[PDB]
Amino acid sequence: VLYVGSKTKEGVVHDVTTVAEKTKEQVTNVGGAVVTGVTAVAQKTVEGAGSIAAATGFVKKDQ
Amino acid sequence: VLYVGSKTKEGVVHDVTTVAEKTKEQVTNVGGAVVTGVTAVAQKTVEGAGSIAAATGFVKKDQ
Amino acid sequence: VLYVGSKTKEGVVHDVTTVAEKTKEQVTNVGGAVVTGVTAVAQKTVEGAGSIAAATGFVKKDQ
Amino acid sequence: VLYVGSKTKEGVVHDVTTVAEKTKEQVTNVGGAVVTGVTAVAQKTVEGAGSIAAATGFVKKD
Amino acid sequence: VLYVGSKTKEGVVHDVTTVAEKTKEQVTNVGGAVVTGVTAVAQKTVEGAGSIAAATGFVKKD
Amino acid sequence: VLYVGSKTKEGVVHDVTTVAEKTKEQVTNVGGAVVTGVTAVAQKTVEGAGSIAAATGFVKKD
Repeated sequence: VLYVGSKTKEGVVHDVTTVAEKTKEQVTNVGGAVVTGVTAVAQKTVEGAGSIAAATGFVKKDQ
Repeated sequence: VLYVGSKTKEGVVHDVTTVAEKTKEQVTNVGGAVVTGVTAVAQKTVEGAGSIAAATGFVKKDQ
Repeated sequence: VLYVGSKTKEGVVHDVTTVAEKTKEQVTNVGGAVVTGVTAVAQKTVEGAGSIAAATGFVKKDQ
Repeated sequence: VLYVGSKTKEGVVHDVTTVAEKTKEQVTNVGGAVVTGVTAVAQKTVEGAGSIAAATGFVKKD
Repeated sequence: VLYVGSKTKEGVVHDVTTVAEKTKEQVTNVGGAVVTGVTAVAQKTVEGAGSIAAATGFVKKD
Repeated sequence: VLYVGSKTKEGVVHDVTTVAEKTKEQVTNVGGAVVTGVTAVAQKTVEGAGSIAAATGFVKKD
């Protein structure tokens, strides 16, 4: 691997705006998962079998 | 691999705007998963068998 | 691996704005998980089998 | 009269959500009644001859 | 009259949410009644002949 | 009359949330009643002939 004057952006996240208003949120959960917020993952490598890279709102009931 | 003066953007995410308003959200969950928010994943590599790269609102009841 | 004058941004996150207002949030949880806030993960490497890189709102009831 | 393991909800009011924007008003009243806002009466019993339960913007020039 | 393991909710009011913006008002009243705001009466019993339970913006020039 | 293991809620008011912005007002009243704010009456019993339970913006020129 050789980079020579090579401006690079390997695996990034940027410029992520969010606006809400008057969001009268009622939420009720029982045993489950709820995700309502901004999430920003940025990885270069996730190696290994059985991996779970960057889940969100995940539920796992493996027997 | 040789990059020579090569402006690169391998695996990126950017410029993601979001606006809501008056969103009178009621949510009820039982055992499941709900996802209502902004999600931004950006990976360069996810290696390995059985992998789950960047799930969202996932449910897994493997026996 | 050889970098030579190569401005690099391997695995980053930036410029993530968020605005809320009057968000009369009621939340009720029983045994589960709720995520409503800003999350920003940025990794270069997550190695190893069975890994869980950057979960959010995760639920795991493995038997 | 008896309840067992029950969930009664006699005479309630809830989740009455209201939103008003720039309601630029010029209310002029003379001798009458003007009602312009939220109102949530919630009762169980009114027992009387000639009574008035839950009036709103009422005029009784009897 | 008896309750067992019950959850009664006789005569309640709740979660009455209100929002008003720039409601630039010019209220002018003469001898009458103007009601412009939130109101949440919540009763159980009113027992009287000729009574008035939960009036609002009432005018009784009887 | 008897309760056992119960959860009674006779005559309540709650979670009455209000928001008002820049409500630039010019209220002018003469002899009448102007009501412009939150109000939360919560009673259980009113027993009297000719009574008035929970008036608001009332005018009784009887």
